[PDB]
Amino acid sequence: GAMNSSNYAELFNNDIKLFVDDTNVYRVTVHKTFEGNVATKAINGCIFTLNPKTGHLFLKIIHTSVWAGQKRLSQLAKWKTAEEVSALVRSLPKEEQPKQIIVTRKAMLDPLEVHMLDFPNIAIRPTELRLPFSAAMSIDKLSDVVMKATEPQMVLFNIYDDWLDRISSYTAFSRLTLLLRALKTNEESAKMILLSDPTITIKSYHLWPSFTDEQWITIESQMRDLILTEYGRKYNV
Amino acid sequence: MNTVPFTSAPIEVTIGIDQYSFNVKENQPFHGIKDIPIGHVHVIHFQHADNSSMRYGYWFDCRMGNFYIQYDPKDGLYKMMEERDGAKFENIVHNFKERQMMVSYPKIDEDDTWYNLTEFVQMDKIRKIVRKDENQFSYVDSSMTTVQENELSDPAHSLNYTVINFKSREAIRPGHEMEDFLDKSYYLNTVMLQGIFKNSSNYFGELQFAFLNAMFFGNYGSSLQWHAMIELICSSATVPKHMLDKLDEILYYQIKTLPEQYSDILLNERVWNICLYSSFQKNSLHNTEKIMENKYPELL
Ligand SMILES: CNS(=O)(=O)c1ccc(OC)c(Br)c1
Repeated sequence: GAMNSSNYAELFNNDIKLFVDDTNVYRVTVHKTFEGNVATKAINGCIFTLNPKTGHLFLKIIHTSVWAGQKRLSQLAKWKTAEEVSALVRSLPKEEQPKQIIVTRKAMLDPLEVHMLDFPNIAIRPTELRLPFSAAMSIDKLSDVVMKATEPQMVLFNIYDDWLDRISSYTAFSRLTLLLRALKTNEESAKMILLSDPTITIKSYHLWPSFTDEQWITIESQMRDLILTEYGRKYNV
Repeated sequence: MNTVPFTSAPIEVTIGIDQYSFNVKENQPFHGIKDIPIGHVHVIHFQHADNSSMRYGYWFDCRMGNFYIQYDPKDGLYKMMEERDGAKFENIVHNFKERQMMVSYPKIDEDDTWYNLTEFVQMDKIRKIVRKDENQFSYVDSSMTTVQENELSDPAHSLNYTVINFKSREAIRPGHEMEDFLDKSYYLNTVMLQGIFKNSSNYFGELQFAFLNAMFFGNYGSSLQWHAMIELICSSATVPKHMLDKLDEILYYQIKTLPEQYSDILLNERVWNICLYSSFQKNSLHNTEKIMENKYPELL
């Protein structure tokens, strides 16, 4: 059924699975028209498909051309997302296709179910978890590849960099969620935490800086403080 | 007019004939039902007094044979029989009619209710949904599951309705995933109508039969089949004008005939609200929306 706190550790077992987050598929800037009306301008989007175990991120870039002359774009975006996931599955060898796909929004369930009717043995699931995958576009290198794309394009990343050499996937995912939660609650402060020390750099083949084990503990505490801080600023606590 | 004579009524039973019904007391001198309109299918149905579990009944057409009902003390129910000896049927029927031991099918001359509920129902099709070819009548009860139900146990006793499943490869064209899910006209017109039913009459007949099995037997799978066949039309953007007009008529009479007090169990709130207010055909079922709103507004 649905993924929640009782069965959190199923993400890290050895059944291949993907999270699908569709929040940044359809992105617009709302602006005033000369006539004083309001109009949207779409910008490039991306499907965030992630293996939580391996960290393999299949970042499908949604160029604004895919919306031209289309109506009801928020609805199309769910079905566009479903089309591209079903394409990715179909592109993978069978031993690499997911046994389950977990959607971060219930509105993706039916689109994705209907596009995966050829794959009856792949479970399509919602989750009760509030995951911060919408902040994926706060990761500079991902945001860069999206905004520079001139055409539809898939780029493959590892969102855990080399972390799994040293920590487990449960722990890697927990770090990632905390990073993204912080970038979602206060992007500027989160980026300041991450990049304040020039001597820790991001390797060309990585998304995040090359923090030592001890420095990640610092960072992770500073990230929790940030999320705590903003919680108080928000609610006046 | 035709006659279904009864050998006797040994156990107290509420007897149903189409939309009428009357109580027969245990061993009451009841010898059957007379003046049944030739030209329609009919349904004679039972609910035992001592155990209202299992409503059960027989669909029949008086044109297809001489039928009578004898209680079976071993199987414990009123069983429909066919008497092939025509002469014997006339003598059996003529004594009971002279001794006035029979209830008259009580049709009012202003009343087209049954014609309207069975307009498109044919025995030949009933008998493909209810497989039991050694009889010209068809047995149905409350508990019989449908073929799709069995997909989600005894296949001989199922209701072989036409499977409708909106999240099925049959229903969804490759490359038209969204278009075909949000607008079911493909599934309705090409798949169901042209492909499976051949015409809208055959479609409406199954729908009308599903409603009747739901209403008369509380057969849950029939009610599912009824709602699916409605929802399939209402969720199609492109429906022939004559089909929508007839559908409105079909549904109006079904809602009109429904017991007010059974509405909570035989009427799917989601399907109806969707159909009348959210679907492509929200504005096209004028008679049905009017009766539904004036009779069951609570549901809406
Ligand atoms: C077996 N044939 S029969 O003669 O016993 C027979 C019995 C009862 C009937 O209606 C009550 C009819 Br009609 C035929």
